[PDB]
This record gives sequence, structure tokens and C-alpha cells, in this order.
Amino acid sequence: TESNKKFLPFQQFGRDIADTTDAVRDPQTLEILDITPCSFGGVSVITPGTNTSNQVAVLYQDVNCTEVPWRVYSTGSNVFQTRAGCLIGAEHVNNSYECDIPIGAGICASYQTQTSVASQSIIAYTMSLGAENSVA
Amino acid sequence: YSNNSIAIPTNFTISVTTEILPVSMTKTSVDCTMYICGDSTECSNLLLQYGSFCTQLNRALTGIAVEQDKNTQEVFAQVKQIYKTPPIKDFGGFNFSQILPDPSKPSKRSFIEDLLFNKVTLICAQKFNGLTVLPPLLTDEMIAQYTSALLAGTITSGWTFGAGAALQIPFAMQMAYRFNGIGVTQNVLYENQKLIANQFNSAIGKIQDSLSSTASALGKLQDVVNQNAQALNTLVKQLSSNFGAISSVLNDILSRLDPPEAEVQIDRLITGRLQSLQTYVTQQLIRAAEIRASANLAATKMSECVLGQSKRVDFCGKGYHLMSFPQSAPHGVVFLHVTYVPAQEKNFTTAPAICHDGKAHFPREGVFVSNGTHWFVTQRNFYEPQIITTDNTFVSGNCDVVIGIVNNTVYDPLQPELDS
Amino acid sequence: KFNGLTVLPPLLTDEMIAQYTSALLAGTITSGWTFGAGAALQIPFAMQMAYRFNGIGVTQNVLYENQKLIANQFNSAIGKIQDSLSSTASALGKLQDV
Amino acid sequence: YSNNSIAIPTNFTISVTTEILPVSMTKTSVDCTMYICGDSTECSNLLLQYGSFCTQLNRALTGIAVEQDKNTQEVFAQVKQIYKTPPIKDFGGFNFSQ
Amino acid sequence: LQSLQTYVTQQLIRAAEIRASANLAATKMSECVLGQSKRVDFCGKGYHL
Amino acid sequence: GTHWFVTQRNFYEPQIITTDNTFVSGNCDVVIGIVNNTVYDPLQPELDS
Repeated sequence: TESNKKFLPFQQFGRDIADTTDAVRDPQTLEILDITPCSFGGVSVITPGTNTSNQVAVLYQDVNCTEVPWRVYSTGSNVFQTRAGCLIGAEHVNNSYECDIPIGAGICASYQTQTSVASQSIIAYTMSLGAENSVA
Repeated sequence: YSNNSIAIPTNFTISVTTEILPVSMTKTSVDCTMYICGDSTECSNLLLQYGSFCTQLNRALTGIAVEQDKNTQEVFAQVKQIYKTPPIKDFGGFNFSQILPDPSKPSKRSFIEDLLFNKVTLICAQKFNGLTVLPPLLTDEMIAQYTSALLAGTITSGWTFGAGAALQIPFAMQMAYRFNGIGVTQNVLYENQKLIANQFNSAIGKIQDSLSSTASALGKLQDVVNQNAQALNTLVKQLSSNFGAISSVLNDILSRLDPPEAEVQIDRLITGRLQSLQTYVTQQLIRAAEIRASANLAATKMSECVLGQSKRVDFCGKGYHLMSFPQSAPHGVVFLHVTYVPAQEKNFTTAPAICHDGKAHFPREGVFVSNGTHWFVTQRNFYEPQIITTDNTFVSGNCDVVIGIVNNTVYDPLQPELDS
Repeated sequence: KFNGLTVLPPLLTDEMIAQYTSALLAGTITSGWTFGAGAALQIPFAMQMAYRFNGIGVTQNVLYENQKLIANQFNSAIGKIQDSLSSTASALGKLQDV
Repeated sequence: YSNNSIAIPTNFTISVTTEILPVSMTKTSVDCTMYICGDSTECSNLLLQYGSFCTQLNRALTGIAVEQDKNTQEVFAQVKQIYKTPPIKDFGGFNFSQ
Repeated sequence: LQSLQTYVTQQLIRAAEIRASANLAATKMSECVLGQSKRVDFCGKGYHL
Repeated sequence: GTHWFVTQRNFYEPQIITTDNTFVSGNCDVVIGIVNNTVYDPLQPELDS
């Protein structure tokens, strides 16, 4: 990409702590390109007990869901973005419950078995800390 | 010290004492092959043919992470249901706006913990080197709401919600129970309600101030965060070494060397970086066990001080203890202990017992003090004069076995009621 | 010491440590249990032990029933403790282990 | 045991016992490069060719040292003010000179 | 380096162990001395004074 | 609504306020939220004898 770091005359590459190569100068046209390796979030599988089902959801770590394309299919507009990362395979429910599977950033997932809509669904949602109850 | 000298205190003070506990650290993770090598195909083969080290490291780091999560869960877990603050504040005159959360923020934080949030608290470089950071499941908001429910229950129900169902009971009777727990009878609290209210609210204001003026008391959380961050930056800077090998960049040396000699040079470089990663993860395990120790300590406090009253001393702050209001902090928890402390001391001459009618007399609850003229029974932790009635005594034996006894009269509460 | 690995000095000397322990002991004896909570209070040791008896579950009067007797056992207790140490070395075994 | 037969103690005892505990392991410090390199010219450079170990080990050991310090200063220095024992020792039988 | 490193790791582990024992001693000192802990077989065999 | 009862903080056990399990300290203004009722006294019958 294009960087704004002002470039000294003849020094070529810009580094950081990591001894890697952070910035460069295009030798042909002296322009100061920034080098930012595109993010690689670790894939994390979200599943109920396989004794129950075989449809599961995939949680990527914090990445731009745009970067997400061995995936079989991407759920259409139901890719639910958390503060933790993109999650494909779960409809963003608002009906809060107590949560079994930790997803992070307050988000928890769980299996849901409906009568009509997705009798085998794997939902993710904002966890309820409990049944709120104030005493008089 | 003398065989008849006692000093019963007469004026007390509630005092606020903060306590700091590193309940968790930043959940950390290091993709094994990713840090060692930037996904080069030769590193793939070499690290594969090396062993199952990197999978070991992934398992250990995920264990650290899930254990930190268990810590954060259990340290606040003692909440069956999220109680909520009653709207009005008729707490006998105890201004709780600083400790309790109010809808000033869209978040349910409190005015005090904002100083924490702001005072205790380059990752772009680490984010590209495999060295990532996961987020904590219990977010700041839900941690804050757990602290809110904890404080709400602690105010409205004393300890019944720790044991069973939450039970309404006003703050007056709660302080009365706690004073009874630390010896001082309810009479002092209900005679000095307004005075103790002023003392309590003033102390809360003074601790708010003392935190607002400097960020040096909130020490240990900063030290934990710095230890973690320095470990991470050491782990990154470690990449820059050469270990005798050609250069600190794989993709570089892959150009200079054919597969054969690249094999041995990268053998050396990988042995180096991998020994370093092992060192890092070992120190991380050790600090994680230390944090879990301090977290079990925090849990013992939160389930002993907060949800009850520790008869035992110096486990909930200096002095006789009453209760403790917890508050969240970035990767930490702070307690506001409100501890009873006697302040003003008057000398008195004491008697271990009393001879009234040839038989011995012993104080059933208090101590026999005097100023020379009258003898009185008093509560062992707050000066309270009382005439010597048989209600405060239980006769036992005679006037011989006792050592240091004094002669006196013990008034009988029936004489006028016997005259008629 | 000729190969770098010196032993750093322990911060608190044996003198000040023994002084701290003497402070703890004095506060326990005379001031009762208050000195760790607030300000120290002169208060008779016999009555202090009586309060502790009331603590464990026996009524304080018992102490005054047998005051001298107690001390005897107490003092004789101390006695054995003394000889309990000089007799066998492995009675003190943790510190030596460390 | 039986449904109506209690036991009660009549005479009692005191048995002073010892409970030893460690506080501070000998706070050691190992020089990073004096041990490894025999203070030479090429070896020291070959050492600093390795990573930031010289700081790593020494830093962890300094952490051990400061933790030993805090241990010694927290397990003992809970007293507020160093107390002096009284001039006379009248405890009604509690000889304390040991 | 490998030898010194295993030494440092074992020393830090034993240091954490001593730290745990020191906190235990802190609790004992602040309960068996600064007060009277009713907890049986925390201070010592039998009721504690 | 009718009879005050003293009861421990755990299990409901009604108790008309005998002056045996009650004690006095001071006057009736320093306290807060106090209520008016005659504390029962046991010493009336056998004094009537």
C-alpha cells in the first residue's frame, strides 16, 4: 500500500522490532510502499456434541470477513460479526440464554432444534448473565 | 502492662482500605509453526520432521487461556441471578453513587472504577508475526454487571443470597448484624447512625480522592501487565538474532542457499527460535500458575469477605472487618474493604473478677473496668459503662481460686421489685 | 563467587528480623490481639488468655479456677520444646530441606 | 457409641508444638555472561550473537530476588510500631525468658 | 546455555513454591498470632489459643 | 401487623418479646425507625402473689 513515512535518501528498507521488512521503496519510481502482511486468524470450529449432529459453525479470529472466501459455503448475509471475529454458520439470535460454548467477547453459541426453521441449527448470540431479579 | 491496667477504646472509625488482585492476564496464543517460520514450505518440512513440540506449545497456551477464562468465571460466579439496584437510595444516609453503577454512561460502570479503567491501562507488529491475542469471554461490560449484581446483593440482602434466596433487609440491620459479629453490640450503631454515616461517606470520598490524585496505589495490576507485555516484546525481539546462522529472516536465507545447505542453516535457526519459544511458554505457564493462585485467593475473599464477614483477621484488610464492595478493573479486581478500627483509648483499672457475697463473679460478655469510684462491665471492643447487675455475671466457685480479684457490690435487679 | 553466581545479601539482617519477631511477640503478650488491627492496648495477660479460652469454647472462669496450674503445664511445655530441639536435628526438617 | 451416652473431658492440657515454615530461599543471582563466557573477546561476541538471553535469565532471577524480599517483608513486617517488652515480667506464672 | 536455562526454570519453579509457602505463613501469622483462628488443625493439633 | 416478634436471622420462630431475651440501652430518640409497644415482662404474675 501507500505509506506516509518520510524517506531518507539512500537507505532502502524500513524495519520494525521484528527484524522483518516493514516498508520499502519502489526502485523504479521512488515511492514509499508500506508492507502489511494480510491477517491470518486461526480457524476455530464451533460444534455441539457430534453424537447429536454433523452440521457445525466456523469461527475465524478477528479478520475482515471480506478476506474470508477449504470452506464449503458461506451463509448468505448470516455471517455474524462479533468483537472477536467473523463467524459463519450461525444466525444472530437476540433471544438470550445461559451459554455452554464460549465464543468470546460476550458471544456464546449453542445448538437449537426448532420445529420449522432449521430443526438442526447452531446459533450464536449475546449471552445473558442470568435471569435478572431485583428485590423490593 | 500491669496486673490491673486495661485500655478500652471509646471512639472508633470506619476506614476504607483498598485491595488489589490480578484476577487474570491477557489471554495469549502463539501459532506454533507461524511464529517459528512465516509459513515457508521448507520450515514446514523441517519443523514437521522435528517433533510434536509446537503442538505441545499450542496445547499449553490454550490451557493457559481456558484457565484464565475459568478464573474470570469463578471469581464472580457466586451470582445465581443478576440482581439489580433499587431505584431510590434510602441507605440510612450512605451515599453509594460512587460505588454503585448509574446510567450516566451507556455502560453500567461506576464512578470509582472509571478511575481504574483510565489509570491502569504497538501490537500491529506482533499481529503479523503469529503472535496474536485472543479476547476475554467475560467482557468489561459483563464483568461490570457481575460486580453490580454482587454489590446490589451485598447491600440489599447481606449474606442470604450467598447462601440461598436473596432476602430484603435494610442496611441498618445489616450493619447491626455485622457489628454483633465483631463484638460491638447493635446499641452503638443505632446510637451513632448519623455519626457513622458521616464517617462512612467521608471515607468513601477520601478514597475516591486518593485514587483520583495519583495512579501509584494501583500497583500490582500494572506490574502484571508490564511483565506480560515485556515477555511478549522479548519474544519478538528474540526473532532478530542470528544464532550463528546467516540472517534473522528465513525468506532471506532461502534465496542465498540451495535446499541442502539451507537445510542445515535452518536447522540451526529453528533450534534457536524454538528453544526461545519454549522458554517463553514455560515462563508463561509459571506466571499463569501464580495468577491462578492469586485468583483462588481473590475467590476466597469474594466468597468470604463480600458474601459474609470474616471473623478471622487480616484476610479482608487491616482491623476488625465489616464487609467489602468489589469493583472491576482491566484484568483485575479491586476491593473496598470497610474496616472497623477503634481510635481513642482511655486508661482504666481492671478486675479479673468480683467478690460480692463471698462468691466469685465473672463478666459474662464484657470486662470489669473502673476509674476508681465505680466498677462497670463493658464490651471488650467499645467503651460502654454498665452497672454491675447479675444479668452480666454468672457466679462460680468462691473467692479463693481467683487471683487478683477485688471486693465490690453486685446490684440485684429485684430488691425494689421484692419490696412490693 | 569466582564464576559470577554470587549470593546476593538478604535484605533484612538477622538482627532486624529477630526484632520484628520480638515486636510480634510483645504485641501478642501485652496488647492482646488488637495491635494487628488498630492501636496497641495494655491489657492483662491473664485476662487475655481468659478471652482466648472464651474463644475456643470454655468459659473464662475455668482459667481463674486453675491459673497457676495452667502456667505450670505451659512453662513445662516450653521446657520440652527446648530439649525437643537440641536432642534431634531432624525435628527441624523443612528449612534444612529448602 | 450409643444413642444416649456422651463423653466429656474433665482435665485438659496445653501442648506447645512447633510448626516450621520456609520464607525465603537463598536469594541467588547468576551473572549472565560471566558464567557462560570466561570473560574473553570472541566468545562474548558469539554470545551476544544469540538472542536477548543475558537479559532474560538475569531478569527472571532478579524477579526471584525481589519476590524473596517481598516475602521476608510481608510475612514479618505486619507490626505497626516495633514494641519494647515491659521492664518487669509479671504474668502470674508464665516464665517467658526462652 | 541449556544448562543454565534449566537451572533458571527449576529455580523459578521452586521460588513460586516458596512464595506459596510464604503466603501460607502470612495467613498463619495473621490468624494464629494477630488473633485466634478457630479453624481446627490450621494452627496446630487441638483447639488453638 | 399485630404482635411484634423477635426471631433469629435464619429460621422463622415467633417469640413474644419477653424482657429476658431483650435488653435496654439509652432513650427513645437517638435510635431510628423505632416503634411503640410495651415489651412484655415475666415478673408480673409472681409479683402479684
